[PDB]
Amino acid sequence: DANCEGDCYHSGGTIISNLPFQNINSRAVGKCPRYVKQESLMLATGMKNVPE
Amino acid sequence: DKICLGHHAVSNGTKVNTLTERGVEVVNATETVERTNVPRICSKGKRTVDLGQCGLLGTITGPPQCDQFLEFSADLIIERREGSDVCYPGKFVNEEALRQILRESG
Amino acid sequence: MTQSPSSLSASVGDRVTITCRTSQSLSSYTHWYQQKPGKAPKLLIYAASSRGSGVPSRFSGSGSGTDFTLTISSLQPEDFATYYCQQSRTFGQGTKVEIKRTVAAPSVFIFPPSDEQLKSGTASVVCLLNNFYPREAKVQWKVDNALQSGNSQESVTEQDSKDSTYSLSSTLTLSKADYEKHKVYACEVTHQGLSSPVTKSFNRGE
Amino acid sequence: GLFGAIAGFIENGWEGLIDGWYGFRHQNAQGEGTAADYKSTQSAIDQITGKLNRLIEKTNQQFELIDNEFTEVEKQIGNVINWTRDSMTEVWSYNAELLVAMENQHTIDLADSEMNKLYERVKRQLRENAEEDGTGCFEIFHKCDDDCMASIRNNTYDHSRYREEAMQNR
Amino acid sequence: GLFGAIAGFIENGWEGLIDGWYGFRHQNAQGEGTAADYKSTQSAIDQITGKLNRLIEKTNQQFELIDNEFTEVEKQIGNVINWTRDSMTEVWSYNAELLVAMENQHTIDLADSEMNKLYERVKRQLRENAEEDGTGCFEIFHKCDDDCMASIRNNTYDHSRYREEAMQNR
Amino acid sequence: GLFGAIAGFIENGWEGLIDGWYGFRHQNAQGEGTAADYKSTQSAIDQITGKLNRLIEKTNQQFELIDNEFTEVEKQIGNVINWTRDSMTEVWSYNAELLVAMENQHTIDLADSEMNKLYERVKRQLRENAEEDGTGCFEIFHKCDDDCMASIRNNTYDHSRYREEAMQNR
Amino acid sequence: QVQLQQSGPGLVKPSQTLSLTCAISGDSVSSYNAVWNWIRQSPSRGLEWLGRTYYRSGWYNDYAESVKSRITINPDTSKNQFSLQLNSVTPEDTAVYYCARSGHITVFGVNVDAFDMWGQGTMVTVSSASTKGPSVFPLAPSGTAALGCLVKDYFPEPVTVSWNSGALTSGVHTFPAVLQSSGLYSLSSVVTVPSSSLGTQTYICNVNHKPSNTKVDKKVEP
Ligand SMILES: *[C@@H]1O[C@H](CO)[C@@H](O[C@@H]2O[C@H](CO)[C@@H](O[C@@H]3O[C@H](CO)[C@@H](O)[C@H](O[C@H]4O[C@H](CO)[C@@H](O)[C@H](O)[C@@H]4O)[C@@H]3O)[C@H](O)[C@H]2NC(C)=O)[C@H](O)[C@H]1NC(C)=O
Ligand SMILES: *[C@@H]1O[C@H](CO)[C@@H](O[C@@H]2O[C@H](CO)[C@@H](O)[C@H](O)[C@H]2NC(C)=O)[C@H](O)[C@H]1NC(C)=O
Ligand SMILES: *[C@@H]1O[C@H](CO)[C@@H](O[C@@H]2O[C@H](CO)[C@@H](O)[C@H](O)[C@H]2NC(C)=O)[C@H](O)[C@H]1NC(C)=O
Ligand SMILES: *[C@@H]1O[C@H](CO)[C@@H](O[C@@H]2O[C@H](CO)[C@@H](O)[C@H](O)[C@H]2NC(C)=O)[C@H](O)[C@H]1NC(C)=O
Ligand SMILES: *[C@@H]1O[C@H](CO)[C@@H](O)[C@H](O)[C@H]1NC(C)=O
Ligand SMILES: *[C@@H]1O[C@H](CO)[C@@H](O)[C@H](O)[C@H]1NC(C)=O
Ligand SMILES: *[C@@H]1O[C@H](CO)[C@@H](O)[C@H](O)[C@H]1NC(C)=O
Repeated sequence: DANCEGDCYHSGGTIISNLPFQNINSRAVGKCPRYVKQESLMLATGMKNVPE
Repeated sequence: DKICLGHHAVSNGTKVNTLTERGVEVVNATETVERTNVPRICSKGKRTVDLGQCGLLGTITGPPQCDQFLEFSADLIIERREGSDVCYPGKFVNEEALRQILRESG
Repeated sequence: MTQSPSSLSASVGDRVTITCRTSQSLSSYTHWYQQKPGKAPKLLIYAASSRGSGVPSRFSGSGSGTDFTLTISSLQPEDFATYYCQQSRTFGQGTKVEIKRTVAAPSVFIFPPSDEQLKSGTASVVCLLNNFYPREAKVQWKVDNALQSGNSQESVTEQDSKDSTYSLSSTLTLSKADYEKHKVYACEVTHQGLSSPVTKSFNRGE
Repeated sequence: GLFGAIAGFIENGWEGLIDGWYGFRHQNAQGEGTAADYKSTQSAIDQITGKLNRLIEKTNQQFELIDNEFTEVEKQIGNVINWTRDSMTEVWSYNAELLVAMENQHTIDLADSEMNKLYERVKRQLRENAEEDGTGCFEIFHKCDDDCMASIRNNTYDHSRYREEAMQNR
Repeated sequence: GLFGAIAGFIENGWEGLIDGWYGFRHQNAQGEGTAADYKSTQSAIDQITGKLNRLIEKTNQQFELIDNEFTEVEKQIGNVINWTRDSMTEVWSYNAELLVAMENQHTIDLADSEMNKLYERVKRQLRENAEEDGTGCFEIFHKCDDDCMASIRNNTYDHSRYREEAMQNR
Repeated sequence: GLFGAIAGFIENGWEGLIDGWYGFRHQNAQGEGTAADYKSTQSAIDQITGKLNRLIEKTNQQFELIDNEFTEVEKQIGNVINWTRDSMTEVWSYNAELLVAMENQHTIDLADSEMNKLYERVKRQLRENAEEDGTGCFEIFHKCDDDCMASIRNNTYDHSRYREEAMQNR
Repeated sequence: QVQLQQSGPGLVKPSQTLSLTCAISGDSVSSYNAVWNWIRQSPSRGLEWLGRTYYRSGWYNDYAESVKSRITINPDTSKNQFSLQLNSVTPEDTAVYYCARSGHITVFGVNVDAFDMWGQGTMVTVSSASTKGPSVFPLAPSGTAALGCLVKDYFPEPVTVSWNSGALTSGVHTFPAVLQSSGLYSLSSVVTVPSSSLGTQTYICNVNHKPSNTKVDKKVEP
């Protein structure tokens, strides 16, 4: 596909992302996020939620 | 007469983990692990060669399926499972070393 | 919120920078809007450095303490607009961006009053100056070769979003009796695009 | 929170406070009103934004294929490759987990800190003119109109102006 | 501790306090008595327990043998294996050291935080009825019997009940 | 700073304070004077020194050459070596960045903590004899000569000695 | 594709009540991720926020100090709209009124009052002057030809003009209105066309003055 641009490739396609990690393919090549086992690692961007 | 300090909260927060607790609900959270794949080779801005039926090592010897790849130029080279290096049967000694060289060749 | 400059002209392709000076500095809370004539403001930059949805890459924002800047890297004819910054609920006074483009002389047309309007007891004569640049122009009315004064109004369009020209209308208003008392109606136009003034005219009842 | 303000002595958050992270809610003859504090809100926002700038970035190192998905490499070298890759997967999964846990702890404590700082800043402002309630409220002894409340928020409040009336009211 | 309560203004710990982490020690006409505070104690316990739940766990990744202890592999590949393993040993030893150091710093500061939070909670309770000693003690001006001391611990204490007597005692 | 003293309610640092990290600056009938506090200064120094003792050290692991700069090894094994080395370079570069960022956050917050601790220690000392200014200053109501100021710094200050004069001055 | 559609009279008598409505489509008036605002604009005062309403497990309203004593903004969850009500109007309330969504766009969940979508605007005039209809006269063409329509003596603004029911847009210029000494407005709309098309193509200007409920078509011929 010459309509999208990406630098991380694997057999199933292209990982387009600015995230530090990925859980798509441990054998991805090019310039990639580092593969991790976990499906999700949520980073807090706000305070503790204390609802009424 | 009195004045009171506070902070905002939301009915539907987002759960995260800390060093000290699992599933702490916070106002905001942003995912750090990418799960979304694009099911295409995104090749904008790169000279791309999709070898298809031609095996990478066939570009050097030239079985009929590689006739259009005998002098290719590329930033990105794509091998496919159906690619074959040969017509008359056989194989290269040190085949993967040679593949690694040709993959980086341009 | 205080903007500088209040207005500016620039040629197509120019780098344009507009500034907002704020009472108090908060990057997150300062946003920019573009408003074209007769339309609502559209949000271009939000949080100071973030581009609005649908906003082309030539627009960018920067912030530093209490000073915030909007930049158009290469100006385009369609960017003719008034720009307002905003912090919390207060909007800067706005910066009018006008385009400087090559000189173009007006095409001039004169329209006599309709036979219908005349029956109402008034006559209106309109001189059209079409698609010219820059805005400065003089329009003078002559009735049987006598210079008119104080019986005409002008209206001018905003810059055209495609060719960056202006158009102008001048309307001379007379009573039917005054209109019928004279023969030659002439509109004389001075614009720096013309080698000398152009005059369009008609003769009454012709 | 480490400081004990958010989810601490401040009982709970305000869903109505949509314009800010931290804010003021007052009670006086003129009624009730709520207003966000942007200086504290911006400090928290700037710091979270800083973390994201750090974490969302380039690992410029580019890695080539060293094995083959279609025609498998020799089994000895293949096993070494897989062992090494799986070891790296283990390291990075551990690193990512610990990074996010550490950052989240700090992010929560950071927000709690900013809330505390705002509270203490106000307490110092109206020294001897009011007393700590314990719910994050300051009971003010003198009459404090909306202009007086807005002076507290603004940080211009002058305690000496109302000290005789407030002190004598104890 | 970061807050400066434990090993700070509180001179030292109580060996007699065997039932809790944090507690109260009083002096009044009726004598002396010591009691642990479970809410603060439980908060600290729950948080340490959380760390242990995180650190004592499965690395599900299973690793096979890639060399041989009885019949040594080729020397080139063997050296690559050993270099890679020793590199991993170096990474993990570093990771473990830093993890434990970081967690220990936080654990100590966390305990110090909970102590401070309890102190400040009490200070707010008896506002204008007592004064900070500086040893982690509150000198109470009015007469405070065991039921009055137990009301402070319980958190039901009503300062307005004893404010006229206590305030006038200054 | 997390506590909000350094680059917080304390407006700015003193370039003249060359002998210490933290110190006192007074105003009284006798004039003005500045003096460093070594106990707080030493605590901060000892803690930073501890970090450096940890970070400046031996990795006893010794690594041999596994490739060759003059006569290149086989290309397959060479690529495995390079991939593994580059993976390690990536891990260590990440580790170093995060270590320094984490330690720097803590170092800044630590210094801010020590400043706060010193301020609160003084506040407790002269309870009901002075009031918090809000700039990190204590307005003292009674007359306090250089021997009186030096008693505050020294930590011997006796508030009961000057309490009648100071309290009555409100 | 959120769309804010504005309605309400553009003429209010002094001392009486201005009433406007914004009807939302593509989003919910009671959405957690929206704030519904009114803002006005005048050549004098510039852009001025007036107030808002929003739902966060209960309805909230905030208003600008300048209009707080006169203003009400209420949601209607049956018609997915919200209104503006301004009591005791004076000539200083003459302005274009816009509805606008904010707080859809946020920095870490904090409404930063970014107004991401706006209504089309309602021009409101405070006057005791009765509305008047606009007379429409042809500006007749006498290889490019210009023709037009003179739209004369109406009150208040605005008038809209199209050509051939909107089928002709290229080369059209509709001039801003001028206030005449009579206190009534006037404008012209003009178009340039190939002079050859005069003998075959019909040219009709369509004039709409909503305040007087006037819709008039005028054929313009040589
Ligand atoms: C924590 O803060 C973050 C911001 O850091 C915040 O995330 C934001 O979420 C919204 C979605 O709710 C994102 O907005 C999108 O923007 C894209 C263009 O960039 C639009 O195309 C999207 O439109 C969709 O929805 C529209 C109707 O609402 C449709 O018309 C359209 O067809 C699309 O379906 C959408 O507006 C925004 O990009 C993020 N911000 C960032 C920086 O990514 C998050 O919500 C906060 N968390 C919580 C729980 O509030
Ligand atoms: C190295 O690991 C890969 C997978 O990461 C192994 O290859 C897979 O083997 C499974 C079943 O054993 C097959 O169904 C897949 O097609 C293979 N996946 C890929 C991506 O190739 C490989 O066997 C391992 N190497 C060795 C020497 O055992
Ligand atoms: C790889 O490392 C192992 C040890 O971890 C080396 O094997 C040991 O060698 C010592 C003396 O050199 C022997 O006494 C031990 O019996 C060995 N231990 C084991 C566990 O095998 C081995 O020599 C190293 N590989 C290479 C190629 O040098
Ligand atoms: C492994 O990496 C080394 C460099 O780290 C590669 O060797 C270099 O190659 C460049 C150009 O490709 C030469 O100019 C240098 O002289 C080499 N440097 C050193 C230190 O040897 C080597 O090619 C890589 N291995 C493989 C198999 O490609
Ligand atoms: C702070 O707010 C008040 C409102 O009571 C205002 O009068 C005052 O001018 C503000 N302070 C400054 C420095 O503008
Ligand atoms: C707290 O303890 C006291 C003992 O003095 C007891 O009488 C009181 O009922 C307790 N509070 C509650 C809410 O039970
Ligand atoms: C503390 O300093 C004062 C100076 O005013 C001195 O007289 C006093 O002896 C010192 N305290 C001690 C315990 O030495």
